[PDB]
Amino acid sequence: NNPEFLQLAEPFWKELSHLPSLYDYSAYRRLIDQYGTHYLQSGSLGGE
Amino acid sequence: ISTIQPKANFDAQQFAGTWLLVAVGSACRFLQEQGHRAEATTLHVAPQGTAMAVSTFRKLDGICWQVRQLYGDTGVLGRFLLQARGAVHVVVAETDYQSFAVLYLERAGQLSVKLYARSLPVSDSVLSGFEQRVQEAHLTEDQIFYFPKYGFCEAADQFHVLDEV
Amino acid sequence: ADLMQEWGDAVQYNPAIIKVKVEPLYELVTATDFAYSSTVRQNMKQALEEFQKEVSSCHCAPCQGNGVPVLKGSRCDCICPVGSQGLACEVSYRKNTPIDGKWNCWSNWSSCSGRRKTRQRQSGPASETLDC
Amino acid sequence: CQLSNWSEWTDCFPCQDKKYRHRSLLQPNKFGGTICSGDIWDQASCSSSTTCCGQDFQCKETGRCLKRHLVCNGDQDCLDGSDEDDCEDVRAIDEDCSQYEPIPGSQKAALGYNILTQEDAQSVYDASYYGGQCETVYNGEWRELRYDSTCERLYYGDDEKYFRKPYNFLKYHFEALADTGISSEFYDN
Amino acid sequence: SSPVNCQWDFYAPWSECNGCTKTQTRRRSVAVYGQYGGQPCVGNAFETQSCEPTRGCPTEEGCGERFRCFSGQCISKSLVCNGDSDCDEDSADEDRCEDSERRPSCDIDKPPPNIELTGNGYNELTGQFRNRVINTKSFGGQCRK
Amino acid sequence: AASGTQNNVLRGEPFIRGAGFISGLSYLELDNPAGNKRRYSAWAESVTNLPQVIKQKLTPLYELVKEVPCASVKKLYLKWALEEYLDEFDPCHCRPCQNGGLATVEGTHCLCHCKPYTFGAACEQGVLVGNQAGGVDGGWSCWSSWSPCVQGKKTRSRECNNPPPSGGGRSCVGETTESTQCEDEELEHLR
Amino acid sequence: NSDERDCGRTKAVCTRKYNPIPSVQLMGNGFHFLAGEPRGEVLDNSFTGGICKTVKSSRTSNPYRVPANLENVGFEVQTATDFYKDLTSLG
Amino acid sequence: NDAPVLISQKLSPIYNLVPVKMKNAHLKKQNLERAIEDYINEFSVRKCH
Amino acid sequence: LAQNRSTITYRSWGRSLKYNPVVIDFEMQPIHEVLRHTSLGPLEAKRQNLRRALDQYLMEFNACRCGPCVPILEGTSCRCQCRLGSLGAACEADGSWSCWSSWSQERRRECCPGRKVQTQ
Amino acid sequence: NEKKFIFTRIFTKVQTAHFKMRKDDIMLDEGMLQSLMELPDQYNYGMYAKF
Amino acid sequence: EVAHYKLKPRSLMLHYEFLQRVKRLPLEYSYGEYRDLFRDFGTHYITE
Amino acid sequence: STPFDNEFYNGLCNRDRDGNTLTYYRRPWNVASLIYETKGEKNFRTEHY
Amino acid sequence: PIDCELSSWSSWTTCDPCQKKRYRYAYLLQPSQFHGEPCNFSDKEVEDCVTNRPCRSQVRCEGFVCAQTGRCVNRRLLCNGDNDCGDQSDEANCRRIYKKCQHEMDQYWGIGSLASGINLFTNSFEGPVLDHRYYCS
Ligand SMILES: *[C@@H]1O[C@H](CO)[C@@H](O)[C@H](O)[C@H]1NC(C)=O
Repeated sequence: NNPEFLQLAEPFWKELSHLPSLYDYSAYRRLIDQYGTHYLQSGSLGGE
Repeated sequence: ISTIQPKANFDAQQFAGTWLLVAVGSACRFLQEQGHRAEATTLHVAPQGTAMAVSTFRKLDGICWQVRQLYGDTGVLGRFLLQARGAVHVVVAETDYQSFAVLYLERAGQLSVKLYARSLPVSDSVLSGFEQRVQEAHLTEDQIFYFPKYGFCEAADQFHVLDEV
Repeated sequence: ADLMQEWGDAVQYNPAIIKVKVEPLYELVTATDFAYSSTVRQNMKQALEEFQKEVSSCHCAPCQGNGVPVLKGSRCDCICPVGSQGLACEVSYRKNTPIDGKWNCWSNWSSCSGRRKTRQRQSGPASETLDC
Repeated sequence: CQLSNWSEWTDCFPCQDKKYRHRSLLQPNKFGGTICSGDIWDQASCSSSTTCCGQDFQCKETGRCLKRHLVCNGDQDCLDGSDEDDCEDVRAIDEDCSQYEPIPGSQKAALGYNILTQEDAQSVYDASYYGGQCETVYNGEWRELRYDSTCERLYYGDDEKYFRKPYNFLKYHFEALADTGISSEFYDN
Repeated sequence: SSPVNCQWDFYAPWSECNGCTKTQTRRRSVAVYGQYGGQPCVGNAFETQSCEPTRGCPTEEGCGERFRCFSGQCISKSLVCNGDSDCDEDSADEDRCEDSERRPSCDIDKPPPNIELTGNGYNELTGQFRNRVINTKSFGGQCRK
Repeated sequence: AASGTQNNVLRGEPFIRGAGFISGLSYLELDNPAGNKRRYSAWAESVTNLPQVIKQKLTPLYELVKEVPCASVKKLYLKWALEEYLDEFDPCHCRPCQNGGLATVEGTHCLCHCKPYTFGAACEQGVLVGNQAGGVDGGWSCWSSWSPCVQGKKTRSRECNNPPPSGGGRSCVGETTESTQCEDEELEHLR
Repeated sequence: NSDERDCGRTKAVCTRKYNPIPSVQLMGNGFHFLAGEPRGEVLDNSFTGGICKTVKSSRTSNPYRVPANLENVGFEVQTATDFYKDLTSLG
Repeated sequence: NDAPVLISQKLSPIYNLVPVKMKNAHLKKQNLERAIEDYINEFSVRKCH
Repeated sequence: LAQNRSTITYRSWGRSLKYNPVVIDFEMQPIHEVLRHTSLGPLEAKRQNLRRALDQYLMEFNACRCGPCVPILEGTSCRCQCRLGSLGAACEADGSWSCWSSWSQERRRECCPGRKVQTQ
Repeated sequence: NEKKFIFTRIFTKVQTAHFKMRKDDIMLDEGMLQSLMELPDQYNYGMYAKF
Repeated sequence: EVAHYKLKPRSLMLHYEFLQRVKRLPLEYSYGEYRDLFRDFGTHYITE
Repeated sequence: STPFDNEFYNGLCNRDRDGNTLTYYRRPWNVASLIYETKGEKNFRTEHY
Repeated sequence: PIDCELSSWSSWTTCDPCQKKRYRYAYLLQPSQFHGEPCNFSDKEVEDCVTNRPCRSQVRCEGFVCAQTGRCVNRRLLCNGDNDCGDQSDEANCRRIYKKCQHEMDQYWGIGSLASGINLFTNSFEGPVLDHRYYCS
């Protein structure tokens, strides 16, 4: 489930903390490149 | 360290042929954590002097393998030795020459039992006797593990073979 | 063969790298571990630029038989497809083999007058430009 | 075979305590000429010896410059043994490093090479010099076989799988590639 | 066909800097993308130069009544000496948990095989998975066999 | 005078995604189109022993910003950054690809992903094996300048573009315009 | 392990360790009627309430452990059928 | 592996193996050099018929 | 496995390569190039002296100075060990390179792949 | 007239490892170091050829 | 493709040999030592 | 046979850790190096007229 | 005909205060091929200087300074049964050891190659640049 205090990963939390307070697209661009755009909520794991 | 009386007048010639491992009762790491992945293990017995040439077929990831071992005699008829950290003492105490076979193995001060049969199914009386013996051997019933009754390897290849001898 | 599963589970122990996402070496040097971080990083970037200019692999003599030049230290060896032997691969058992065009070395940059590079295909790109 | 005359005797050396001279090889056995058993090198006894690193430490007989942090550390850096001598009250850690085996084949990598004869010369690099460094690389040849009949356990080459890298070696970079190329050209005329 | 080389316009106006590592964020937009195997591009997208810090840098988060780890992942103190991956990042603190009572992990050995792949990030425009985001290796003390 | 021409080319590209057993089904395609039953069962057992977490539902990643220093401000800035990331290299910028090809953006370069049994520079050659209906589908254009926040609404106005429906294919599915509420600096940075 | 943290002595509620019912967790999940995929876990199927209640399946001597949330468990496995055949000929 | 035998052999003169700084090392070395030079040319197939 | 022609020997061949790996190929640099990279510091004079000595050694013991047949010069004996014919002592167009001429600076050669001009 | 010639050359190389030697701060063997110390500063073809 | 690899984005431990060689690197621009570093350790490192 | 002593060694034992089996041998100080290159090949030829 | 030739020696640089040495170098102009004469000499030169300039050679460290490698390892990694401070400079003078896994989990298969430097311009592997040591989840 999504809504909870989900224990974030060490690199994810570290990169989220290293983001500047003021709006800076530079760091957020690299963060979105490294981590992506979405995370999985639910669904099966069927192969292909 | 324990020692019991082997089979009276054990004949390796009449014991030769193809054997099928059915149940093994012991307390090992691979038996308790990876016991659910056990497969059909068959045995091949061939006399060689006083010792016993031993070949083992078993499916590993589908591909069969040939484990060739030589049970060295300990100087006493019935008992055998096998060498690889540890010393293996093979002791055959209760068996006939047509239907079943019970083997005893010792390693690092730990006892273990192995039930062998010529073909499936196994008689209920043989299984009851095996259970009685493994209970008399200070082993619990939960430490008993049953093996599949099909999927035995016919023969391996030259590339897939072991050279313990 | 039928032992493809054995090769597959053996690669599980000793695999080979295919795709790589690279990162420059001066970014690996952190300030918390080495003093003078800014100057070291600037010198490392300049050295990387000079190295890329040096080992661009275009300065080697063009090979034959559709060969691919490879730079290694001071020696240059031509990798040739199956069917050609000898140095530079001028001998082959084939006629009028199609030779793939290769790009030459890009020219030096202009002094802030509008940076443009020239290169002749004697299929590599060219006409690169950078604002001053 | 034609050999030139012996050159003039060079100056004597205090430590070498020997003389030296040589000549040049003019013409070897081309087709059927008489060969020359004599060589182009020679030596001579001398008795004109006169006087025979500056770093932290130095071996007694060999001029190997060694730092003091490698003295009395449980590893012989000099062939004479001047680094682990008189180390009475000195703790020597095992490093869990001398138990593992070095890379097989460092001897050939430490030998010289002659392009004229394609043969191996004497040792160039010190294949047994570690300099207190302990680098381990995952071995690739520890994959032969391993079986256990008592527990019916078939596993992989986990026993003794580590290769210590002998300071003089940058990296071993374990890798594997096998390219079998067959070139067959059948012609019939 | 007609090959198309990339051509980007001038970068966007300057932004502010408040990360104690002042660097003017100057992003640009590539108005014309490459096509037909042409030149991808030549110049870098981002450009960081000197900047004047105006806003103060944000201080670290308050770690109230929480055992701090080597990274900074502050969790409840009840997880100390639980005999498992308590912090889920590193075993730095470990609470010197020598005498681990209360049957740590209740002899539960194996987790799901590759739940980290499901917990990993996801990208939609590329169809390729990303790094782990949700640390599912943790347990919170509540063993669920 | 008698002349005969023989030319037969058959190529297969199996995709078996069982880590080690994945290569077996791919290698077995040489001269054997039908998959082996035993090999298929082995691959199924392998896939049972190793999950395939792909094909699952997604959620906005920026929502996971819950307890960090300046959490809400960072979450809003990540919202804006994700919007800019999505609209900076959207496939709308790339020109339409031939034979219904799908275009993507890798950095600053367009790539026309070709349908199976097709190839070429822009998916133009190898139309021998289509096995589809055909035509030219519709593609959404790049979003225009955003609304100036007159009353909070949006002014995306996604309309048709240079790839119109010509070969009878279906038009671009989705809304033509969008409507939302301007954040007003996200309620002046949360009250 | 909060209740069993520092128990000096414990009373054996079950004489032998029995295996749990397979796929017992599927009957504890919630059901979202609107989504067509029932839901994630809501009820716990590992809790037993201390009472070591069991049931013996056919030719499955090893007993299964019935959770406390299951009041009645019955093994009445029985198959329950569609058949389609089409044939066309033209000459 | 139990008992191998020579296949390829690099050559080296014996007079070069004489120990240095001996009593008459240099003169004996040159003398053995002359001796081997005369030996390899003394009797062989070249001198026979 | 050399006389063998089947893939059955490939497993044992790979096993032997695991136990005893041979050196297939390797890059090389002159012996005087490693003296510069020593901890002793500057050795320019000795390095140049050894470089001149190696340049003279590669000429006094060159493969051409040996008797023409692959010519292999080892010590003071000239051999080819065969010409694959096994007809005579040397196991007798053919082609043969002439030796490097004296330093003039010019340097001539005659008969043919390779270079024929060198300058000191 | 009949002539048939075939060269079925099959070369197979299996790379067991790829090693790289260091370039700086190389510790030479004690024998080579002694030989280097036994070389005079004046040009001498004999000692250098021996080395 | 057998396994997916990803290096940590920041706060990584450097090798001791590379540590010593960087400590030996000069401050003034000298292309010789930097070229030796490129030849000994490459031009980049592995992130993914 | 050997014309010189090949058993004496100078100082610290120089390891020769190589070979088919797991066994450690010594290299005498008289020999510079002894590699364990286990090469093996063969040749064939046919002639007719 | 295309024998290797290096450019002239670069101008002398100022004596480095920290490294107490001056440096000069040359770069390749034409690569050798066809068994030509290579550039068989050092592409750089080093000389000793007498520099009088304060340098910040040493770097500070909050945690314990390792005795052999000189690493800034925190005390939380000491006396844990792991080899962190280098070869054996860690685990020194430890009363008890803990925090180690019981099953003795091994390292990732093939992780050694993924920790070494790579030359993207030549596709060749190089020495190790990252510390993939053990340092347990
Ligand atoms: C479901 O459980 C009940 C319990 O009494 C049993 O009678 C029935 O056979 C089971 N199966 C069904 C309803 O399909």
